[PDB]
Amino acid sequence: IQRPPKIQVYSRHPPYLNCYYGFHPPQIEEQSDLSFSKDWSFYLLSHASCRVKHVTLEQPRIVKWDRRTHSLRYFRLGISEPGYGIPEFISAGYVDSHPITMYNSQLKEPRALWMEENLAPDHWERYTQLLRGWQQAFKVELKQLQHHYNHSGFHTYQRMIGCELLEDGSITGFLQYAYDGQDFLIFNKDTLSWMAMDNVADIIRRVWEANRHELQYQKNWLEEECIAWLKRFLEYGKDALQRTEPPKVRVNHKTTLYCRAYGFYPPEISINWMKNGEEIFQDTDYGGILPSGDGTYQTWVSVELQNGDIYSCHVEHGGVHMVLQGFQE
Amino acid sequence: NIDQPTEMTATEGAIVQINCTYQTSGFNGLFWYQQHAGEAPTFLSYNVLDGLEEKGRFSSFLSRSKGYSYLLLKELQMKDSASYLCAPLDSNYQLIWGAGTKLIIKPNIQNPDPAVYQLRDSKSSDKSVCLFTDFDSQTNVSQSKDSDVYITDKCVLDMMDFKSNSAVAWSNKSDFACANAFNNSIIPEDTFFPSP
Amino acid sequence: AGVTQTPKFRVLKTGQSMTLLCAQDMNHEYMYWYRQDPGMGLRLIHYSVGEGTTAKGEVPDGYNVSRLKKQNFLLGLESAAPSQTSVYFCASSYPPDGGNTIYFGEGSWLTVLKNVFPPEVAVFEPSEAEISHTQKATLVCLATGFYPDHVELSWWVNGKEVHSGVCTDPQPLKEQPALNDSRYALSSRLRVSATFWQNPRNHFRCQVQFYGLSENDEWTQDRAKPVTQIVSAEAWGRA
Repeated sequence: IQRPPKIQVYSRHPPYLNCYYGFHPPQIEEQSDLSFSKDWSFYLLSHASCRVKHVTLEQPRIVKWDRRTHSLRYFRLGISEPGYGIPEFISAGYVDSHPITMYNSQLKEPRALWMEENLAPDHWERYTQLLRGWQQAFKVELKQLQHHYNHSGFHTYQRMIGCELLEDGSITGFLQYAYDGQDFLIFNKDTLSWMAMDNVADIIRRVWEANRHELQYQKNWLEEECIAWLKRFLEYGKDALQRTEPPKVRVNHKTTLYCRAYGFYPPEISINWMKNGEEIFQDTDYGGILPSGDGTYQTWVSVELQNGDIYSCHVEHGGVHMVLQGFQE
Repeated sequence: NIDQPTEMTATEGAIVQINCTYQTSGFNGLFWYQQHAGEAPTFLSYNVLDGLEEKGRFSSFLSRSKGYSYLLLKELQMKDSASYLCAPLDSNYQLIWGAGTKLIIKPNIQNPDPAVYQLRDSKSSDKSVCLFTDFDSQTNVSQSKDSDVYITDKCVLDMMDFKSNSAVAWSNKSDFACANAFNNSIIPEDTFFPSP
Repeated sequence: AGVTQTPKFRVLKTGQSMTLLCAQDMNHEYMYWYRQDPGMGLRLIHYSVGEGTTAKGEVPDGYNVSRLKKQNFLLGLESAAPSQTSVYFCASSYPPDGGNTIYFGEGSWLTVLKNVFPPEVAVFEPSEAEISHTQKATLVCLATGFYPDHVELSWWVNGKEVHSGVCTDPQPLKEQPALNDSRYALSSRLRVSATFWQNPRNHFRCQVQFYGLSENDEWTQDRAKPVTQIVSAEAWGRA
């Protein structure tokens, strides 16, 4: 399937400009590295109006600027031959949605400061090798798929493996594959079985369940090996990952009332508009969670508009409930 | 580091167990391999989760917490005599090979008739030889205290048969005789030695 | 299919450059080369993730490695040393994302030229006492004084190779275990029914395949050039 891009334009802190998701295929026009989300979509951050050209857009869309559970994920992005201008294979790792490892020039490269300083150069040399074997193995699985779906040309193959440690200490793990951005194969480590929603995917399911020693191995890695890696990195990034920075709330009007919150970490946050003094469920925009560029984050909530009514902005970060009074007669 | 017995010895038809203890950074699996004398190692079993794995007469067990694994060989045959290599899969995917456990399968003799014989010939050679044959697994034959006299037991049978244990002694020396050749070897009752 | 590794034996004077082939019909990415020594597990010299890319393994001073195709993995030592005497194994498998078993090549014996000698083979006829006692007859073959150790012994009865009744040593011993330059010896036993032996029409033969120097190897020595040869000994049945 193809997903039309969502666009938002905003500044790093109130007066750097950010053009910031949810799109597929990866074809899109400083710029950050290509990133992947849990739903197989991609997201980019371009920082200094904004023009975005995509396959789901006939005319290019224009937007102007006018004013605690921890996880470890690993993504693979495959691109059927030829290159189409994009690297055919890209693998990227994430802990708490923080970029760490980045392979495409075939090198094992860190994306964080605490990643490289805590790891000896032998570590990167060993995994840059693994990745080359993984790149080639991914290409072969791609060709095999195109022959199974009986079509050629541009197609994307995606892999996501990861685990997460709950605040209480409970753990889960997952392995999923996606063809052209749609869920393809889903692995359940409890029953050691693959789930297929497609007649074509069912073929690979019968091949992948035919190998028990692979299935048994995948259970171990998620449950045991992954978590150990997770906790190793957390101790490494104890500085940046365990910090808490408070949001700075700004309110504005243009009818519509805007509520901005700048530079807060962790990304877990809740914002809603209030009227005497209840939360308004109507004529409201979510805004989502956006990257600031500092490693911090910012979001926004708007409401379109009797007399003497009090409109105020509720924000809970550290909880720590914050309220700002925006408007009244 | 990885540790397994250097050598083991059992009788044909019996059941043996080869232990393996390993300490690595992480654990990505454990492999058991069979390597015959002067041959390439071949795959036997593979284990990841804690538990047992049975394939035919062969069975493999693994405990991740303890870092322990044994290889259970039932109904031992003569072809089972080889080295059995244990190697786990580390954390990074490098593979760490430990020096295997050499298993020697002694044949099962139902009606043992141990004796030492004196061979004829060679006429193509100037050395004389002695044959110790038909002895059970309870019989031990070791090297000779003589330097000029060579003795070789532990002959490996080929792959029905006329199979029985045997040991060969030979030398150039004139003092050599089939009576004093196998002296100081562990010997049961009723086993024949020639006097002259 | 399978993995093919050539050669299986070689004798070198120190300083010689020689190469070892390894080939997969099996269409894998990964290729390994190993060096197995007595009392020690396998040690990896070099590994290749995919075609064109290789990396240093555990122990690779002597060895430089290249990857032609996906199918071929070459080993090489340009300058030979006595410390390089070992039993090499080539090996190709899917990536270790597992459990992905590793497939092994049939091996290559290497050692490491005046100390090179072919075996002396001799057979010894069964004892008369053994025949009238156990109603069986046992022949004994002795292959002695050969260096280096590369030998394949098989028994031959009336022109056809026999197996049942053959007890051969696993590997050869040394004739002067005190000395390090010592040659090797090997024994073998063929056993057959009393009647089968007492028949003079039966031809028994001991065959030792030796692997020595090659055709182009320089030989200025006065003695016979110790090349790859089959040295044998025969014995006729006796009534």
